[PDB]
Amino acid sequence: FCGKGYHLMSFPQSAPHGVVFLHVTYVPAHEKNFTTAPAICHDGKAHFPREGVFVSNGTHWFVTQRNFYEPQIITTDNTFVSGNCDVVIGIVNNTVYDPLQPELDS
Amino acid sequence: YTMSLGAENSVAYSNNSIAIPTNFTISVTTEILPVSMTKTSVDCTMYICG
Amino acid sequence: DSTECSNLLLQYGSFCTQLNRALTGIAVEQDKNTQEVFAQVKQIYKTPPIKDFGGFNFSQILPDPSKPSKRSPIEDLLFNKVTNGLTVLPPLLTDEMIAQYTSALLAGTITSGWTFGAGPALQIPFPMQMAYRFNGIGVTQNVLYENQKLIANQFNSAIGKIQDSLSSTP
Ligand SMILES: *[C@@H]1O[C@H](CO)[C@@H](O[C@@H]2O[C@H](CO)[C@@H](O)[C@H](O)[C@H]2NC(C)=O)[C@H](O)[C@H]1NC(C)=O
Ligand SMILES: *[C@@H]1O[C@H](CO)[C@@H](O[C@@H]2O[C@H](CO)[C@@H](O)[C@H](O)[C@H]2NC(C)=O)[C@H](O)[C@H]1NC(C)=O
Ligand SMILES: *[C@@H]1O[C@H](CO)[C@@H](O[C@@H]2O[C@H](CO)[C@@H](O)[C@H](O)[C@H]2NC(C)=O)[C@H](O)[C@H]1NC(C)=O
Ligand SMILES: *[C@@H]1O[C@H](CO)[C@@H](O[C@@H]2O[C@H](CO)[C@@H](O)[C@H](O)[C@H]2NC(C)=O)[C@H](O)[C@H]1NC(C)=O
Ligand SMILES: *[C@@H]1O[C@H](CO)[C@@H](O[C@@H]2O[C@H](CO)[C@@H](O)[C@H](O)[C@H]2NC(C)=O)[C@H](O)[C@H]1NC(C)=O
Ligand SMILES: *[C@@H]1O[C@H](CO)[C@@H](O)[C@H](O)[C@H]1NC(C)=O
Repeated sequence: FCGKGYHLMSFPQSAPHGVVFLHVTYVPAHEKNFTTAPAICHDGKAHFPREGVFVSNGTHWFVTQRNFYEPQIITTDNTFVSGNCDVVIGIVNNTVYDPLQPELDS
Repeated sequence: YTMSLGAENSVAYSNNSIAIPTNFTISVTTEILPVSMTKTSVDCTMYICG
Repeated sequence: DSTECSNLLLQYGSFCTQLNRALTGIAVEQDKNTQEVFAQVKQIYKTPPIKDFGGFNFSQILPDPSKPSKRSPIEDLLFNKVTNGLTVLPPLLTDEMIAQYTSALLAGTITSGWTFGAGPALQIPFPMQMAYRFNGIGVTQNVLYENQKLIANQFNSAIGKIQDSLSSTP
């Protein structure tokens, strides 16, 4: 409706008997392949991203935002637990880091 | 000639692969929309008869 | 072919030119309408040969290779259910190319989500695309993943009911 791509903002310009809209939009570029999974199986529990998506570059698993590649360590802060690993089709095994775990150790 | 609809692209779909963008382009596009016309009035008596 | 009639018709001026120009404007407007509706993508996408979409069935909406018209069964049913100086100009886009455009749109929305409409086509598995759509309406991803088989069965049943309802209602 407001240009091709994900619309960011627009500018109006007067024209003789008309209006010209300058639509400023965001276009994704330089896409890269990753191996993806719906959920992470850890300790008999299924982990799902709160807002992102699980990606893998071949050896390591990360969670990133959907519209930009920004890999982060899969933790409990950005994932939520629902059910076990027996129901979700295509769940893979990976560790889930706990930020609280080094705190009580020391 | 018989016109081509578009360039042919085959999407590399599989059940466990995703494509994630690593960069972006800020694209500005133009959209021109007419708003009004010239306001014309015709004197019917003067046009037909003077 | 009466020359006297045309000689008398020349007294009325350029009425025929105005009628031809109005009909020409309508005729190009129809092609513009079809161009705006169907030609919204400049890349012709195709589905993969293996139809592994996590249990989701699109055979009723994807093009049938067995048919020479390369139409879907639903589109074939739709085409079957629709039945002196006069000329009919052919449309600029034939039915085969409009079917090809719809096939490209279907392949894009199945294999790439909504990403192809905003830029380059970014591939994503269909049970992940469905989860993204579930998150768009405010339902968590786990609900989609746990009940993926039931949702796929409901979707296939609904598509079959759509085909039956179109075939059974005049
Ligand atoms: C996937 O990405 C991770 C994160 O960058 C890579 O892990 C690092 O790899 C470099 C180079 O091999 C090492 O120097 C680092 O020590 C690694 N970090 C950790 C925490 O192990 C990983 O190698 C990448 N895998 C592939 C296949 O590209
Ligand atoms: C992911 O982890 C689970 C749990 O550790 C694995 O399930 C076990 O698989 C072994 C190998 O056949 C069985 O002997 C165990 O009985 C299984 N345990 C349970 C609780 O089911 C699973 O195989 C792992 N998957 C991968 C791909 O590594
Ligand atoms: C992701 O991987 C797929 C397949 O591994 C790539 O698709 C191939 O791309 C090359 C070059 O563009 C083509 O010659 C092949 O025909 C493609 N294969 C298929 C099955 O379509 C794809 O290019 C990769 N993504 C990126 C961004 O490079
Ligand atoms: C993302 O894209 C931008 C441009 O689209 C890249 O910026 C270019 O970077 C190269 C080398 O760093 C320069 O020679 C160009 O002049 C830059 N162009 C502009 C317009 O600034 C940027 O490097 C890309 N980033 C990544 C991570 O790929
Ligand atoms: C998708 O739906 C189609 C249509 O119902 C299925 O095709 C049927 O398959 C059965 C079993 O082979 C046949 O007895 C029917 O005659 C087929 N119907 C038609 C219209 O072809 C198809 O099996 C479903 N699944 C897949 C993976 O395509
Ligand atoms: C994905 O496909 C491969 C081969 O096509 C298959 O081995 C695997 O089980 C599939 N995974 C899921 C979750 O469907």
